[PDB]
Amino acid sequence: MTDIVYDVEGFRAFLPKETLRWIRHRELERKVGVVEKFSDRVGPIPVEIRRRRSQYGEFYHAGKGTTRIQARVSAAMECVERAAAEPREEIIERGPEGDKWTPAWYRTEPREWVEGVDLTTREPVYVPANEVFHPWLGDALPSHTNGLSAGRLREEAVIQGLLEVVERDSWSIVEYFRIHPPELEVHGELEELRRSLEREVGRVELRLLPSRVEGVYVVGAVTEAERVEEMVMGFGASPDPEMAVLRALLEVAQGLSMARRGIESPPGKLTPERLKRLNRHWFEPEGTVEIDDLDRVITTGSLEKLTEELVERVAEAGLGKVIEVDLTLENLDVPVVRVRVTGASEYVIDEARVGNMPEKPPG
Ligand SMILES: Nc1ncnc2c1ncn2[C@@H]1O[C@H](COP(=O)(O)OP(=O)(O)O)[C@@H](O)[C@H]1O
Ligand SMILES: [Mg+2]
Repeated sequence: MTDIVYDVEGFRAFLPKETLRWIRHRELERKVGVVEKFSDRVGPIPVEIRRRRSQYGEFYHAGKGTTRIQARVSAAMECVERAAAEPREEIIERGPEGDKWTPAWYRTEPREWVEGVDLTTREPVYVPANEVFHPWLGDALPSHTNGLSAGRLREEAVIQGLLEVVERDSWSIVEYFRIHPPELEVHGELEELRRSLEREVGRVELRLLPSRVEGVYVVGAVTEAERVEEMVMGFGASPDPEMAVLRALLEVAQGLSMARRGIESPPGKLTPERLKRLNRHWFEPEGTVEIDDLDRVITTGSLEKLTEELVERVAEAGLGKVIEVDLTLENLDVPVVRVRVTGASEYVIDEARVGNMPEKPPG
């Protein structure tokens, strides 16, 4: 029974100030190849940028938070998870004995595997290296970082990774069927943050996405701006709808920081009004939802219980198996995991990663 002592940007067993002190003492950023740091503030939101070097090249990573401390923790741990996700021959198996997850798109049996755990059955299951590591170049589809998370504890990382998978499943459903999600109406501090971020662009719009996992809410934020590169999207998923809203808004601020520095992530220049027209489903909401009307199904006591309850709800969702792969580096004693949900949609990452899709949009 590990208490959640912090639940602003995510569910944490330590205060961000403690974690930052710990990151600094352990020299994690240096050890993970951080060579440059930048501090931004987008309206009221601190954003942190890291330039990182590895054998794979030079990369920009970002962190953010409601406080400068959390943004600096977020940026550091982002760098750590990416270093952990780099291919590691140590944990690759080639002639594995046991259960295997073989995704639909494999025309031939994959050769490299990593041992994971089925979080429903607690049985071992082998996962292809291309579904664990990044970058991995051998296979039919590109590798990616959906479900990759670091934490102070493995439970922190599991919760974060699983919520991310649900988040992208919801977003993938909206894009695949071109669903027009309802506008989400907020009050108090969240409304003030939205207004404050809106002062940076033209408009900041909130949406409640259809979630396929009960007890988990997914929120999208979309911007309208006079500059097209400043029309970004942010997403959040949490059992706490307030956290989901916060996460989406923080992602927008992060997006704006990146665009203003000309940093990108995956032909001629679009106009703001045409971008709107191509994305009518986002800009023409179907209905309205009040945040206070949303039930708190999963209330947050201990980290262990929260993990268990989240896993249960995803296992019930008709989205296949919930698999965890340990990516903790031996030298850096930092818990990192890759969470894969075998039939969750990753359409927004790759058109071929459809997952379990119904014939009709979920009404
Ligand atoms: N307070 C914290 N303690 C430990 N790890 C954290 C903390 N905040 C963020 N992280 C980790 O840092 C990385 C980036 O986090 P963040 O930017 O908050 O959200 P996201 O996971 O949506 O990118 C993730 O691996 C996350 O789990
Ligand atoms: Mg991550």
